[PDB]
Amino acid sequence: MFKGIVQGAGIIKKISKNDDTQRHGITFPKDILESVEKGTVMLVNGCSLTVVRISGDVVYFDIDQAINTTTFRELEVGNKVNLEVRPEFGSLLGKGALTGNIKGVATVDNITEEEDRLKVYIKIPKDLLSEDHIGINGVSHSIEEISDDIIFINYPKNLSITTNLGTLEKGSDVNVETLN
Ligand SMILES: Cc1nc2c(=O)[nH]c(=O)nc-2n(C[C@H](O)[C@H](O)[C@H](O)CO)c1C
Repeated sequence: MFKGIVQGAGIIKKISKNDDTQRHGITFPKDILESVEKGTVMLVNGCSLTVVRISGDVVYFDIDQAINTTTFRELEVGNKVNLEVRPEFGSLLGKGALTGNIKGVATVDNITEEEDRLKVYIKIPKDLLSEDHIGINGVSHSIEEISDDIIFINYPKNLSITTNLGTLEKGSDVNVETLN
């Protein structure tokens, strides 16, 4: 179990397209890089993945099992991914605890920045509640409202800074974890 609190951003450095599989090499920030090793299972954009290789600051993952239910297949070199390593000495399982099991891909309907808030409206596709949390790209937060097929999450603006939520646009695909 993870908290859905993103600890840093990685930047995709390389992608190997073999694609019912892809290998992503992601540049990690020093503090995260030094806590991981081959075999580390951690969350990348909310998705549980295993470190295959580390060379200097580039941490590699093979996306295979996850390839059909996540955004990785369509990511590009330079893109920013959310990173979270499991709690070191345990945690109290809330609430919005994440498993890293991504239920599927959804799409940003609308984004508005106003009043110290990042308001994010996500359209949930047919084949994929409002008192629950939801994980989006590994960010766990309470749902604000649901209207039709669209879920409204009202994030504090600081999450714009510390996660890739602040790069999202109308039409951006995201990894959704429902809980549960
Ligand atoms: C531990 C783990 N490692 C990987 C991995 O290295 N590569 C991969 O593609 N999938 C892994 N998985 C499974 C994914 O977390 C799971 O397939 C997705 O969350 C489903 O959307 C898991 C659970």
